[PDB]
Amino acid sequence: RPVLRSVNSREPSQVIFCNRSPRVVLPVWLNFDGEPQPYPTLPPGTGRRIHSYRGHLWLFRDAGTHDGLLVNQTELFVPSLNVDGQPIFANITLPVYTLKERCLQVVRSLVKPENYRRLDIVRSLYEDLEDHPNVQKDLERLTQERI
Amino acid sequence: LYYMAPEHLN
Amino acid sequence: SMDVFLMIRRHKTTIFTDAKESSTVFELKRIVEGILKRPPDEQRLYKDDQLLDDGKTLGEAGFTSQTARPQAPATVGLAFRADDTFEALSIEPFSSPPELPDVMKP
Amino acid sequence: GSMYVKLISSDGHEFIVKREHALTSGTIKAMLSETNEVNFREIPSHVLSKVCMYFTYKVRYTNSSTEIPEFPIAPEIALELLMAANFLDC
Repeated sequence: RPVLRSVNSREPSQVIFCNRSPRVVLPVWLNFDGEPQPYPTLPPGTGRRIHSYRGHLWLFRDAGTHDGLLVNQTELFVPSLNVDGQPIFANITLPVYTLKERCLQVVRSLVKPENYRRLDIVRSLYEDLEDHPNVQKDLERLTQERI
Repeated sequence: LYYMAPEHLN
Repeated sequence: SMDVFLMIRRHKTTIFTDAKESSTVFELKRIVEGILKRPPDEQRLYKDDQLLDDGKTLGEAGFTSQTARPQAPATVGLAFRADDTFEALSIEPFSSPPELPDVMKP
Repeated sequence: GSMYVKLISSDGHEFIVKREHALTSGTIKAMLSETNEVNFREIPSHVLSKVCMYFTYKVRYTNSSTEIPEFPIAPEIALELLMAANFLDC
């Protein structure tokens, strides 16, 4: 059974998703079988109350492009015990992307995929452009790292 | 089995 | 909040550096001095075409956290003295990008 | 091993940046092992200036608890900046 998955704790944890990024954020919940399940998106600079649970796993992505985002400065978010009944913050931010990855984001936003190969670049960068960021590949990378 | 997924019930 | 990010430009030279909003023009000339080996009494610093007074803070001169950011640093013009006489401020422009490809026109 | 280093573009513009900042490029870090100038015959000044802004941005915001702003890249410079980033490995 998949390593990265929420546990069925049945222990409520009040959370507030706080989008501190300029992107439209897609919160993605890993269900009890490790399958990613999307929750409604958050406009930039907005926040939202969630009823989640102890030991559930979340990650967060640009809704339009699936660029990775950070939550409390890391890849994954796990709601904890509500200490003194106070909700937990999930602060969603931009990472410091590599200059390369950031250039790829901008070129992707301007060029339709059918036309990537009509740009005057070397072979390796076409591949790079085509290899869109992807939740499923991120989970496989995280699982491998966690072994 | 009694699965409770997160809600936007909030 | 406190830090301001600058490009000090003269001719074909561009220095990337930071300093505090509270620090002075003269203190900035000292920073230039360490890099370009010319004393403060042989520099003039400019915001646009305006010669900056040595005693003024950078924030007073219009460089602030809001305006002089890491990813979009503010330009400070530099001109040197030439034994007797100060040269005119002259900043050589950067190169021009090619015409945007049709495939990149939104 | 000086505090600052000089990066020169293909069109002759000189950029003086903190050594630490320049080391954000694996490529520049290799070239500096020990010299002080580094010549980039493939990178024009309008690209190399942006690369230096990226070095500032990276050093300022990596490992900050603060909100990070988007690194802006104008449409006109994207392709060339992408090639540069790929060569510089940053």
